[PDB]
Amino acid sequence: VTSKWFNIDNKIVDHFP
Amino acid sequence: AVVKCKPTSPGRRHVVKVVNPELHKGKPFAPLLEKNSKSGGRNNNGRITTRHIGGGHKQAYRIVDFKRNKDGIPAVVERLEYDPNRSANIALVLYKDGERRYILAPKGLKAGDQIQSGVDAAIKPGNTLPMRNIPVGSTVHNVEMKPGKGGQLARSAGTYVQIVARDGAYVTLRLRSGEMRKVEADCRATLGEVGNAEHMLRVLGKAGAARWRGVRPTVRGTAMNPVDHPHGGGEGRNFGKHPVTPWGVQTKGKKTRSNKRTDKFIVRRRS
Amino acid sequence: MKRTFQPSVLKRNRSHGFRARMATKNGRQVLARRRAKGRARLTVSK
RNA sequence: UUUAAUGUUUGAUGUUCUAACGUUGACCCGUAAUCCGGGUUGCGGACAGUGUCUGGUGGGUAGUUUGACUGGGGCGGUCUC
RNA sequence: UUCCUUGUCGGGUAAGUUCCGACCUGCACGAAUGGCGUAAUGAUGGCCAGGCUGUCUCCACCCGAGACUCAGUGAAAUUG
RNA sequence: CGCCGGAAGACCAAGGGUUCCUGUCCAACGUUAAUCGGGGCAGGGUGAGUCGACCCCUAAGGCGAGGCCGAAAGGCGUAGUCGAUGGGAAACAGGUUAAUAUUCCUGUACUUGGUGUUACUGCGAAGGGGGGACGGAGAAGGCUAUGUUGGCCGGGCGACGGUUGUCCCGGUUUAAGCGUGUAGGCUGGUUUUCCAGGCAAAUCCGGAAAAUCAAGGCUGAGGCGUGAUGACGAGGCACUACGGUGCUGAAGCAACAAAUGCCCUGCUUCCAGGAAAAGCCUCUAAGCAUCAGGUAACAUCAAAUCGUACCCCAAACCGACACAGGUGGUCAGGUAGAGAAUACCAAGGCGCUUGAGAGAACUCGGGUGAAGGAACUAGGCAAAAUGGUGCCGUAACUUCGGGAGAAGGCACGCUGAUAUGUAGGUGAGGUCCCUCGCGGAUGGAGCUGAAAUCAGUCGAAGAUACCAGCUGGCUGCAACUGUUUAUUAAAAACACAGCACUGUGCAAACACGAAAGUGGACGUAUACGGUGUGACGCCUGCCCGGUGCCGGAAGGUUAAUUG
RNA sequence: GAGGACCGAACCGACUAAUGUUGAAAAAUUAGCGGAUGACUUGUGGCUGGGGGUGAAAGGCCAAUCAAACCGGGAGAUAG
Ligand SMILES: N[C@@H](Cc1c[nH]c2ccccc12)C(=O)O
Ligand SMILES: [K+]
Ligand SMILES: [K+]
Ligand SMILES: [K+]
Ligand SMILES: [K+]
Ligand SMILES: [K+]
Ligand SMILES: [K+]
Ligand SMILES: [K+]
Ligand SMILES: [K+]
Ligand SMILES: [K+]
Ligand SMILES: [K+]
Ligand SMILES: [K+]
Ligand SMILES: [K+]
Ligand SMILES: [K+]
Ligand SMILES: [K+]
Ligand SMILES: [K+]
Ligand SMILES: [K+]
Ligand SMILES: [K+]
Ligand SMILES: [K+]
Ligand SMILES: [K+]
Ligand SMILES: [K+]
Ligand SMILES: [K+]
Ligand SMILES: [K+]
Ligand SMILES: [K+]
Ligand SMILES: [K+]
Ligand SMILES: [K+]
Ligand SMILES: [K+]
Ligand SMILES: [K+]
Ligand SMILES: [K+]
Ligand SMILES: [K+]
Ligand SMILES: [K+]
Ligand SMILES: [K+]
Ligand SMILES: [K+]
Ligand SMILES: [K+]
Ligand SMILES: [Mg+2]
Ligand SMILES: [Mg+2]
Ligand SMILES: [Mg+2]
Ligand SMILES: [Mg+2]
Ligand SMILES: [Mg+2]
Ligand SMILES: [Mg+2]
Ligand SMILES: [Mg+2]
Ligand SMILES: [Mg+2]
Ligand SMILES: [Mg+2]
Ligand SMILES: [Mg+2]
Ligand SMILES: [Mg+2]
Ligand SMILES: [Mg+2]
Ligand SMILES: [Mg+2]
Ligand SMILES: [Mg+2]
Ligand SMILES: [Mg+2]
Ligand SMILES: [Mg+2]
Ligand SMILES: [Mg+2]
Ligand SMILES: [Mg+2]
Ligand SMILES: [Mg+2]
Ligand SMILES: [Mg+2]
Ligand SMILES: [Mg+2]
Ligand SMILES: [Mg+2]
Ligand SMILES: [Mg+2]
Ligand SMILES: [Mg+2]
Ligand SMILES: [Mg+2]
Ligand SMILES: [Mg+2]
Ligand SMILES: [Mg+2]
Ligand SMILES: [Mg+2]
Ligand SMILES: [Mg+2]
Ligand SMILES: [Mg+2]
Ligand SMILES: [Mg+2]
Ligand SMILES: [Mg+2]
Ligand SMILES: [Mg+2]
Ligand SMILES: [Mg+2]
Ligand SMILES: [Mg+2]
Ligand SMILES: [Mg+2]
Ligand SMILES: [Mg+2]
Ligand SMILES: [Mg+2]
Ligand SMILES: [Mg+2]
Ligand SMILES: [Mg+2]
Ligand SMILES: [Mg+2]
Ligand SMILES: [Mg+2]
Ligand SMILES: [Mg+2]
Ligand SMILES: [Mg+2]
Ligand SMILES: [Mg+2]
Ligand SMILES: [Mg+2]
Ligand SMILES: [Mg+2]
Ligand SMILES: [Mg+2]
Ligand SMILES: [Mg+2]
Ligand SMILES: [Mg+2]
Ligand SMILES: [Mg+2]
Ligand SMILES: [Mg+2]
Ligand SMILES: [Mg+2]
Ligand SMILES: [Mg+2]
Ligand SMILES: [Mg+2]
Ligand SMILES: [Mg+2]
Ligand SMILES: [Mg+2]
Ligand SMILES: [Mg+2]
Ligand SMILES: [Mg+2]
Ligand SMILES: [Mg+2]
Ligand SMILES: [Mg+2]
Ligand SMILES: [Mg+2]
Ligand SMILES: [Mg+2]
Ligand SMILES: [Mg+2]
Ligand SMILES: [Mg+2]
Ligand SMILES: [Mg+2]
Ligand SMILES: [Mg+2]
Ligand SMILES: [Mg+2]
Ligand SMILES: [Mg+2]
Ligand SMILES: [Mg+2]
Ligand SMILES: [Mg+2]
Ligand SMILES: [Mg+2]
Ligand SMILES: [Mg+2]
Ligand SMILES: [Mg+2]
Ligand SMILES: [Mg+2]
Ligand SMILES: [Mg+2]
Ligand SMILES: [Mg+2]
Ligand SMILES: [Mg+2]
Repeated sequence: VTSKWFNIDNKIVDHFP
Repeated sequence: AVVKCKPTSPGRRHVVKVVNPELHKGKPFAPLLEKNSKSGGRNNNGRITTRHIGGGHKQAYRIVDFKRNKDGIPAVVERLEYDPNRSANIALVLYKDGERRYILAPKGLKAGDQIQSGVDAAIKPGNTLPMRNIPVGSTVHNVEMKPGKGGQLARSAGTYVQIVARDGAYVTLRLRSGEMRKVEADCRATLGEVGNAEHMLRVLGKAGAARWRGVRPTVRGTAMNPVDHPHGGGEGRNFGKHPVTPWGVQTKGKKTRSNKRTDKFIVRRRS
Repeated sequence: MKRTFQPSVLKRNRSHGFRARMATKNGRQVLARRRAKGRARLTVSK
């Protein structure tokens, strides 16, 4: 199955650039 | 006659159309029609080999006589017709024996005119003679390159060739591009110019008018990515390189003629 | 919305049928591999 | 050292020629056929074109490289005696 | 496109880092990788006004579907 | 009682494959129970000369004897042969099963072949000609499907004031075929002679000439007659397993309105200039000639095979699900309305496979709100507001088209009169004429029917519900309509008409291919490819030192080769 | 009676907000929104194949996968 969308979403995931 | 359209729409503002009222309003002559289905620019491998070709209006092919080898028999012009396959107009002629043929309509020719091909015809627009029987200096069209092969040069609307000299078995022509070419004197040519000389004065006016002629959009190479075009790429609008074709060959100046077996027939290249 | 499988028996037979496998050398090797494996259905036919 | 003559030619350029070769010119036949082949003829003609060898060009395409130390990496500096 | 910079002057506001007009000191505009204008057009960007309003001052009440209780069926992520 | 009704109704194609109908069972399946079911088990059910496939004919395209090309495998392609989404013969109405019906039954039809008899006779193709055979938009006329009202027929006299009438309810249907040839559309007709054309021939097609006639021919919806002394028919009567079954059966007309359907593959007009082949008609060649063959009438025989149940905007197809998603075509009733929008309804079909209570916070979808009115916020986000027809009126700017529905304003219901229903539309009877019929002129009965003015009247409100633009001022960017990141970006990005440079003389440049070949193009420099810019207006200045490209040939350097 | 003309249903699309986010749905619903005779839209069939196609150009799309598809093999690649 595909992963949870919130784990895909760049805004949520990449929060600490 | 060129007529400007009235700006009742933004797509009508710049339209200029060439309307000829002497054309035949009716169906073409059926026995001289063929099927002519479109390609899309694709060869027998299925691949696009010429870009920006596709769609357009359905067309039928008119079997035009480019040889004009029905010698000795006079023919009267019946009508002028529209041809969707070329820029010039075509005229339907009727021979004395009862045969009908299409020809390229020369300039100034009307319905009822008399034409005649052969070696002993008269020097008037519409008649086809071997170029050894045509005066030096004459304006001809529909010129042959090989005797009996058919006319190939000066076919499209308004074009013509001038006979500059005749020395031996060859005649020197001044082609419409400005090139001086030698052609043997047994090849045929038709007197006069090709009609419809204001075909170039028309303005399509909108983007859909080019799509009615089977012309699809051109994307600029500088607007692509580097994987697509040598010009592709950039953060903003960059260029920074010599202009080339999509296959890396220099455009804008670089000559591409390499034909060593026809260089002897070319007196002077165009300039 | 529209999914990827839109069935059509004519396009199913013209693409993966028996007469279409038997037409090329590579299609006859697909049939030799499936007979060697022992499959109950060689091609997708009637 | 230096030249001219005769005989012979080699290499260069030029001029014609036809018979190899080309023909996406015309006609005839296989043939109920815009493929192909054969025949006649015209136009080119030892050119073009192809093979082997060879110089140039060649991000069109391919395989790769692009150091370490370092009060984080980069930049700067340094690397042996 | 201007870093310094919310440059300076004028307009609009009681008060305007945005907006409009002008100045020229253009860090670092500029003529077909176009310059300057431009009627019409745009689910395009910025600003102002009239109308309108629970957007707000500041929330109140009401009508339905859940949440709550009863009977039947009955999951999930996680977990030394 | 509620919901849909341009569907959530009906019929199919694609796809599925027994889900169809009947009996029986309730373990599992159904988001609960289940006596029920698209679930389990058993039995039954799909009937064709005319519908569809198969069949004949072809398009794009596929395969491809020889052939051309290629280390091999293979690629391309001629003659051919396949390939529908297109062209090609013929059936309708009624009745019937639990479940099929244009297939079964009743009635009435039609098509194509084979054979035989009779009568007459130039038949014959792998060839020639015709035909089939074709675009977009627009306009109008003639019609029908269909609807409404009247008439006619059957029934009724009303749970509560009135209801023997200008009252209420229901019905008023009928096909293909055959005959006639009308509104409309196209076209001159006939005869004779001759001819460098249609690969040969031709009486056919094309061309030329002459004579003569004022008409002929082709096509064509609808109507009318017949089909039909039939069928159907509101109801009524007689039985019943109360599901249903049997018998009989009245009227069955007219006017008006009217399509997006038909005449119409028509007509008018525009440019972007709009399939192929066979069936069909005709001409002849080789050939055959008291043959064979052709034409007409009659009789007779044949028309095989496969599909046919059921669902098909869906619980049966594609989505793992009985999943708020997706899915091509056909049919198209009433009132209001411009309308296939919208509201309420008919035929028809449904209430969405958990319910019962309670009436906390909070969440979701909505209704209303004192005074204020953007003070909210990144930002008037979201809400609120505007909203129709007719008429008056409307600025800067402009490419003279626009801007513009600018802005803003007024009227709007019902009743009566003008006018017992007007202007307009339709048009019976009667009369006259002829061409005696689907004809013309006159005539006006009946039916239908806006819009306006005047007067009166009700409410707070008359575009009363549903439905239905917020408007204005300044400015950046892109000319404009379009296109794009399927699934966080619709934009100032891409495209564009226009402009410029450049390559290309035809076996074109260029592109796909070890090649043959193909596209470019059955085009020919007013054409084609590549690059940049991007409507239009005013314009586009200086630099050739660098890199690139174009031209040059003296000299220097310089490969294989030779030795 | 022209028009890549205007308003607006079918049809094609996807600008804003709210809901949903172990969803009714691995991209939808509701209320608004754009085009709506054209560079339109749609059915059936066909052709182009992986360093290849196609692309009004976003590295977009090529079976819920794309700066190099999927399946099988080299293969137990190599992994300071
Ligand atoms: N959140 C939304 C949209 C979404 C789907 N897939 C995603 C992947 C990444 C981010 C968001 C999404 C949903 O669940 O329907
Ligand atoms: K024909
Ligand atoms: K472009
Ligand atoms: K760029
Ligand atoms: K020769
Ligand atoms: K050579
Ligand atoms: K250190
Ligand atoms: K540190
Ligand atoms: K700047
Ligand atoms: K002020
Ligand atoms: K101020
Ligand atoms: K501009
Ligand atoms: K926009
Ligand atoms: K703007
Ligand atoms: K059970
Ligand atoms: K369920
Ligand atoms: K078909
Ligand atoms: K024939
Ligand atoms: K004739
Ligand atoms: K059936
Ligand atoms: K409660
Ligand atoms: K409106
Ligand atoms: K857009
Ligand atoms: K773009
Ligand atoms: K050019
Ligand atoms: K061609
Ligand atoms: K220079
Ligand atoms: K320079
Ligand atoms: K230079
Ligand atoms: K119009
Ligand atoms: K219209
Ligand atoms: K299509
Ligand atoms: K790949
Ligand atoms: K897949
Ligand atoms: Mg191009
Ligand atoms: Mg261009
Ligand atoms: Mg880009
Ligand atoms: Mg590159
Ligand atoms: Mg830049
Ligand atoms: Mg020679
Ligand atoms: Mg590289
Ligand atoms: Mg390696
Ligand atoms: Mg380091
Ligand atoms: Mg450091
Ligand atoms: Mg100020
Ligand atoms: Mg602010
Ligand atoms: Mg300013
Ligand atoms: Mg700039
Ligand atoms: Mg610059
Ligand atoms: Mg420049
Ligand atoms: Mg400007
Ligand atoms: Mg737009
Ligand atoms: Mg419970
Ligand atoms: Mg568990
Ligand atoms: Mg875990
Ligand atoms: Mg079953
Ligand atoms: Mg059932
Ligand atoms: Mg149960
Ligand atoms: Mg069922
Ligand atoms: Mg069952
Ligand atoms: Mg069962
Ligand atoms: Mg082939
Ligand atoms: Mg081998
Ligand atoms: Mg066939
Ligand atoms: Mg049934
Ligand atoms: Mg024919
Ligand atoms: Mg009728
Ligand atoms: Mg009675
Ligand atoms: Mg009575
Ligand atoms: Mg009473
Ligand atoms: Mg009644
Ligand atoms: Mg044929
Ligand atoms: Mg399914
Ligand atoms: Mg499903
Ligand atoms: Mg599954
Ligand atoms: Mg359900
Ligand atoms: Mg569903
Ligand atoms: Mg649909
Ligand atoms: Mg509706
Ligand atoms: Mg009903
Ligand atoms: Mg209580
Ligand atoms: Mg509540
Ligand atoms: Mg209030
Ligand atoms: Mg108030
Ligand atoms: Mg504020
Ligand atoms: Mg504040
Ligand atoms: Mg809003
Ligand atoms: Mg003003
Ligand atoms: Mg004006
Ligand atoms: Mg105006
Ligand atoms: Mg107005
Ligand atoms: Mg600004
Ligand atoms: Mg734009
Ligand atoms: Mg995306
Ligand atoms: Mg996106
Ligand atoms: Mg978006
Ligand atoms: Mg070009
Ligand atoms: Mg640009
Ligand atoms: Mg300049
Ligand atoms: Mg040079
Ligand atoms: Mg429009
Ligand atoms: Mg899209
Ligand atoms: Mg949306
Ligand atoms: Mg919506
Ligand atoms: Mg709109
Ligand atoms: Mg619209
Ligand atoms: Mg719309
Ligand atoms: Mg178009
Ligand atoms: Mg994908
Ligand atoms: Mg790779
Ligand atoms: Mg491993
Ligand atoms: Mg290995």
